[PDB]
Amino acid sequence: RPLWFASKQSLSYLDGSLPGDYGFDPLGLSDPEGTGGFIEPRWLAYGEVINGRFAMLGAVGAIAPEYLGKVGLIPQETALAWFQTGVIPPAGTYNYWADNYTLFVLEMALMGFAEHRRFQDWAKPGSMGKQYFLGLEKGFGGSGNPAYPGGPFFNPLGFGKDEKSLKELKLKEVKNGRLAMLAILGYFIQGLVTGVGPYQNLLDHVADPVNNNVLTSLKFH
Amino acid sequence: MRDLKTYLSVAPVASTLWFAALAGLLIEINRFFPDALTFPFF
Amino acid sequence: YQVVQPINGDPFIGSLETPVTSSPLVAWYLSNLPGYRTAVNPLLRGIEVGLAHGFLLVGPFVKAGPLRNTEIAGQAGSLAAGGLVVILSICLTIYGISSFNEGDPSTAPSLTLTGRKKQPDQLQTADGWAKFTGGFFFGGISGVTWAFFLLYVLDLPYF
Amino acid sequence: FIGSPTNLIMVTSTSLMLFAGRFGLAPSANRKATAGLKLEARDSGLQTGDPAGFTLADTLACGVVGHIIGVGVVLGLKNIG
Amino acid sequence: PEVKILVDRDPIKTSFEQWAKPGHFSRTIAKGPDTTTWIWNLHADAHDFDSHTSDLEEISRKVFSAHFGQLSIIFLWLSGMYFHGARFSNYEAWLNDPTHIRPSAQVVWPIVGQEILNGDVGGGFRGIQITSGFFQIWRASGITSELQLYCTAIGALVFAALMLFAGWFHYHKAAPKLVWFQDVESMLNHHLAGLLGLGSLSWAGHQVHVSLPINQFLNAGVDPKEIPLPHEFILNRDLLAQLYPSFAEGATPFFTLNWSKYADFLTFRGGLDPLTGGLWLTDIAHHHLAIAILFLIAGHMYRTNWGIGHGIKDILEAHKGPFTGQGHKGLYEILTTSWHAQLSINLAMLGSLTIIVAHHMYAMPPYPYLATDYGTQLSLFTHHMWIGGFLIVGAAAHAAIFMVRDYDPTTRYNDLLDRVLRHRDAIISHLNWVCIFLGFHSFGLYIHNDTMSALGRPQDMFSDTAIQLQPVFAQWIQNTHALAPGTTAPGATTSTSLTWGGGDLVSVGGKVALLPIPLGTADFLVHHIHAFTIHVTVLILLKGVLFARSSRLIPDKANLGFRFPCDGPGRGGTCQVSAWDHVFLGLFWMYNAISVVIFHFSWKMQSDVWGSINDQGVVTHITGGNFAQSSITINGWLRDFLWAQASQVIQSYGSSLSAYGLFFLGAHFVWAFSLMFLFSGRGYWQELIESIVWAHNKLKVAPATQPRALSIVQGRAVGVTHYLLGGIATTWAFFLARIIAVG
Ligand code: CLA
Ligand code: CLA
Ligand code: CLA
Ligand SMILES: CC1=C[C@H](O)CC(C)(C)[C@H]1/C=C/C(C)=C/C=C/C(C)=C/C=C/C=C(C)/C=C/C=C(C)/C=C/C1=C(C)C[C@H](O)CC1(C)C
Ligand SMILES: [Ca+2]
Repeated sequence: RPLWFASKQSLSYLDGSLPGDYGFDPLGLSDPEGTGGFIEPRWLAYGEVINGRFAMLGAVGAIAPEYLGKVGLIPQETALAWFQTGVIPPAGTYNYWADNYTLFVLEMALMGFAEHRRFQDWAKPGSMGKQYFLGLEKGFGGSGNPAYPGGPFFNPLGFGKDEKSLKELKLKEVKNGRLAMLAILGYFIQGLVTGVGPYQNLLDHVADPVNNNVLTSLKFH
Repeated sequence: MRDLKTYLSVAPVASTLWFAALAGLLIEINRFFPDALTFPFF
Repeated sequence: YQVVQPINGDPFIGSLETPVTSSPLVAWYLSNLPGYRTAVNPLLRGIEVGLAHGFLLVGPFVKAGPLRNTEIAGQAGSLAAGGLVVILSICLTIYGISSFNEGDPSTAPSLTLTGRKKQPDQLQTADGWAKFTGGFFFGGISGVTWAFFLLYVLDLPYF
Repeated sequence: FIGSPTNLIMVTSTSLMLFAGRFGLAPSANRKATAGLKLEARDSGLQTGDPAGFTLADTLACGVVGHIIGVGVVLGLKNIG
Repeated sequence: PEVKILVDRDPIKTSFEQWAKPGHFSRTIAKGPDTTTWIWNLHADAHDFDSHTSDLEEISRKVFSAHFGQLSIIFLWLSGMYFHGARFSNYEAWLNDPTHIRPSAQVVWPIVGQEILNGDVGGGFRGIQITSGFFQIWRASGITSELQLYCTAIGALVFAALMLFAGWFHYHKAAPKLVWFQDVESMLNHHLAGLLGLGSLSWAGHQVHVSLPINQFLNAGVDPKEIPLPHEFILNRDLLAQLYPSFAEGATPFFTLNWSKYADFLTFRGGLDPLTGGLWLTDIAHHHLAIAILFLIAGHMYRTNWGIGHGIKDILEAHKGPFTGQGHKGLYEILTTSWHAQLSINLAMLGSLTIIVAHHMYAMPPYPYLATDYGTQLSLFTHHMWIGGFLIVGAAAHAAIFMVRDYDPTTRYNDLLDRVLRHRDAIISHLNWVCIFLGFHSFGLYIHNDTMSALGRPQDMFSDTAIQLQPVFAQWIQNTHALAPGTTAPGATTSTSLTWGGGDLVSVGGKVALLPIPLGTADFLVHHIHAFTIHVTVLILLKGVLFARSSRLIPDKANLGFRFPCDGPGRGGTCQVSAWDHVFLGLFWMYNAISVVIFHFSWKMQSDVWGSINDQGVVTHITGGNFAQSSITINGWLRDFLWAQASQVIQSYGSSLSAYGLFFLGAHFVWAFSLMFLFSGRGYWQELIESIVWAHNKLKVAPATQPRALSIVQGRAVGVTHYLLGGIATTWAFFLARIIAVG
């Protein structure tokens, strides 16, 4: 196990029990000394995993539509950049079957039940497999570890029945999650100061590298 | 609730609510019967 | 190294030793003044003091007076200085009368700054003070007259 | 505009600054300052990779101050000639 | 050694248990009350956290969350201001025509005939003319609609909610501990670089994109509703390129270091905008940019976690010399264990800063259409002067509290503090002499002038025509400033103000924004009056601080505590021998000083600067230079200033300025009322309450909480607070009524 820009204080609380543990904490935030609200190390690990998961989702999803916007029957009205979808109205909207506000409140009602149930499981672990939920509670039990609940829903294919399987798989998961997180950050800043869209922008970069980051030095918009 | 009822009856809060009610009453009375220098009914 | 020390090294007397209070030249200067000339007859010290004070009192009285614009500015202001010096003598004589008596010794300290005996300064007696105030008044009128003689009586180029 | 105009002045300034910083010649992250005359050796705790004890705080610090001296020299020279 | 976040979980559970119990913090209070004095004590020691306990951790946690509560109150106040400007204002009408409509953002309900206060402020609007200068701020920020004001009000409302919640959170859920507070290196690093550096950089960013183009459009004469919305100026860039051509290159100048290509909107002009009567916005933006760079570098001085930086202890204990022994050794330990030391330092600095702000804002008006809004100018200057004075007095109060409660040479010894305590008598004696000399040679000149004038001898008077006392140093300095632009500040075109000189009068809408202010003999006299008053209040406060622990009068004054009535009528009488009593006087003398200062400002401005310009350039001032000849004797102040200026407020009745007349009289009343508490003692009052209590007991209507007269200290406190309220309020009414009627 290799270490990057470690700290003696940081190394103490980062010995390796967590996946992706590279001892990198130059600002010392997972210190089990000052654990209080939202600074406790378990919560920070959970947050890294969940952010990485949502970022993997959103990072293959934001680049998707404008890729097959070039290949296949997929029309061009269905082929937006990730910022023209209506997320940022002053940058482009669309007309779905709903209003983009009812869309939002329906989205957040559904996400509300899913997120609240997930939190109810983080706090008192194993509480969601107790109350009735149109059946389906026997599958929402959990596994003691919040970031890795398992069960018939969140692990139907049964990957990693031994635990070095789970070890290296968790390592791969958190590594791809970090990759997707900084990918999304690149998406954001690049779509701002270049304002093109990542897929199409990547194609312009592969034409030939004349168009370097400095070239859009000038902040077109 | 019981303690909130208690605190809402402490002297400063009891008196501010009492005087606000009294002020409202007097304000409305003079809004209906304005400019009254005497008792003109009987 | 520290500059401020307790007085004579005694840290329980209510004062200190600093540059303004106790640096070589300022001590020599203060000691060389008539008031602190202990071993000198009080009349001559009063003379020196009175002459210096009298001369001074003429300066502002004349220039800042109500007759400055008038031709008798010099005569007027000098006369005012004479009135003031005489008033100062009255303050001095009555002070000496109230605070001293002939049959009593000098209230001045007997010790010097090193702990040696020394004759108590005679200016703090009754007739020591009387001789001093007589000299002061004589010197004060003489100083006013000297300063009043210089300008006006004689052209003598000033300002 | 690279290696011809003010780019050379900005490089020589910053380059020289962190060349000093990595070696002695300047206060460190591992070198404390006595009175601007002598420098003691200390361990700031944060781990280094560089053999001479050159940490990231050090690279950023001397890079910044080299940038600022470079900015000053550039603006002054272009303001008087 | 290293710095980290260190917290404690749920130290106190939120609950309504202690609300039901009055004075839970004080053991004696908690039990209950025997007399009326208990109620007064409950309030007097509510926020004295360092006496409810002795733990520094608890004191600092309480302090942190109380600061959060105060921030929430401030945000609620701001949101109220913005909402009133959005809903009950004539801000858009004023925006259409600034120098004819009077700003007003408060209307009244027609209940008892009070709607007369809804005066004609113009613009199809009837309300109460406001002096807050908020319209000028909103115009300088680029706010053109009331939708923007509504959005601002709601944003500040949710910010107040956030602040209140954070206050609850950081005291009942996650409260930091002592080692987190006692870290001042990182705290300073963050307040210099993060709060002031990033704050001013962010504001410069705002002005570059919002205020500069929108104010350009407004000054070009465009109808406020025909102006593009600010976000357009960010979306479409050629909109900015039209007004400011060098927005075309777009930040490549910032990295080529061809910063001169930005000379368009980053100027160093100085002076005023001849159109708006305010500073050039392209100057204010450049100013905040430079300020940001300076603070961002400055917040990198102190060492926190990475070796580089400065240990404050090292800097302090490196400074010492042959006059001061081991000075500054031990101050770091003093300034990190006592909140009162920090509080008094910060209070002194904040008061100094507030008064500097008042001066600089009167001299270099920063907002458009502010200079020619005389009411706003007068009110802003006066308000900031008062705030500064009060803060400066509080500085002394808390220095004395420190000396009494937290100073300890056994465990926390500092050399300089000790030396000053050891020659306090020399200090106070020389300050005494300076006060006497200054009082004789400044006010004595006024008395001499009064008698010289009453004896029909004006030639003998200290005036501009009889005996000149010219402030040659101030005249020399301001002539040096007038000659500065081009000679010794080559990059400036106009001098930094117009009070320096050079001619160049600037007017707006037929009213005088600014012109060179002349300094004559009256200025000399009144400046020395200012020096005198400041020196005397400094004497009182410094004497209170230096003699707070002990004196030659009572040898154990610290055991009696910081605040107490006396120690009996012994040794001749020891009335008010405590440090708290010294603060009580300083407030009286601070009142005197600030009153004279604001009177000087108001008269001098109404006499030599403000007024109306005309077609030839003939300036008729509010008073035709009556300050240069009438201000040199006290009869001139009583006649030409108070009696003359006072007529406006007296005739206010029967108009919309009637409330100012009412407040004039009411403030006179409450001021006179204070004298009952300031001249009497509590013995007479206890003896009178005795017989009143008899009268009640005779009818079975006596209360159980036994009525006591106020404490000796409380009586003085009631007397000083009423006095200050009365005086400040009568001056407030006079100033406002006069400058709104004549302005
Ligand atoms: C018989 C005499 C009389 C009577 C009955 C009234 C009656 C009234 N006057 Mg009037 N007045 C009078 C004489 C009188 N006046 C005279 C002689 C004058 C001349 C000086 C005036 C000048 C005058 C003015 C200028 C105004 C009034 C106003 C009013 C009205 C409301 C006052 C008010 O709402 O306060 C203020 C109410 C509030 C500030 C609401 C706030 C509610 C509470 C305080 C909120 C506190 C909770 C808060 C959330 C706490 C913060 C905690 C936080 C941490 C969460 C009211 C009907 C006002 C008016 O007409 O409204 C437009 C008004 O502007 N009067
Ligand atoms: C860039 C970082 C930063 C910033 C911007 C601030 C800003 C502020 N601090 Mg703070 N502080 C910091 C770092 C910072 N601090 C650090 C590192 C420490 C030591 C560990 C402290 C310790 C500290 C103490 C002890 C106190 C402050 C206080 C204040 C307030 C001063 C009053 C004022 O000027 O009102 C200006 C008003 C505004 C600027 C309005 C905007 C408010 C914004 C939203 C504040 C957000 C900044 C905050 C640090 C965000 C982090 C919290 C996050 C987890 C949500 C101010 C808002 C005083 C205070 O608490 O007041 C309640 C005070 O008592 N600070
Ligand atoms: C950041 C500023 C600041 C802060 C945080 C403090 C904090 C503190 N001060 Mg303090 N002080 C300050 C500034 C400050 N002060 C200034 C500027 C002055 C000069 C006036 C003083 C002078 C001062 C004195 C003399 C004393 C304190 C004391 C105290 C401590 C207890 C205060 C208390 O609970 O009394 C309770 C608060 C009140 C009873 C409020 C009284 C109401 C005021 C007087 C009326 C104001 C009228 C209002 C503005 C308009 C009229 C409204 C009406 C018509 C409805 C406390 C730690 C006391 C102490 O013992 O320290 C340990 C102490 O005696 N301070
Ligand atoms: C480590 C550390 C420690 C030390 O001590 C210090 C430091 C250094 C500071 C640190 C840090 C670093 C970093 C860099 C971080 C970062 C992170 C991130 C980036 C995250 C993200 C993260 C991210 C995320 C979540 C994201 C997500 C996203 C998403 C979902 C998306 C979505 C979408 C889509 C699909 C499309 C559409 O159309 C739109 C939308 C709707 C938009
Ligand atoms: Ca921590």
